[PDB]
Amino acid sequence: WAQGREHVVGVLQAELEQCQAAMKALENSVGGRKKLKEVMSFVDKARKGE
Amino acid sequence: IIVEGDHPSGAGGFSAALLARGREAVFLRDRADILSLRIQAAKSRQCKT
Repeated sequence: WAQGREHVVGVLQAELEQCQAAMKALENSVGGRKKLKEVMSFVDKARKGE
Repeated sequence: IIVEGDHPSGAGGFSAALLARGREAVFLRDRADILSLRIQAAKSRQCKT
């Protein structure tokens, strides 16, 4: 169990760092953070019934 | 910069409607500059004669 804990922390945190790097790259790619926030509002809208 | 889109949805972080509004804004800008320029020309000395 301890072995699994120590291995899980590293595997999970590596996956997180990949995620954050990809997010910031997405912002810089699309333009302003707020523009990607607007498209995020539209996608959240399509995700609800609105 | 290039976009290669016939109807661009999101480029540089801007929505499809935002792009249309930006083009409309540029048209209005250019027409405003031309209009002011022609006003200054109509008030110019060269148009008095």
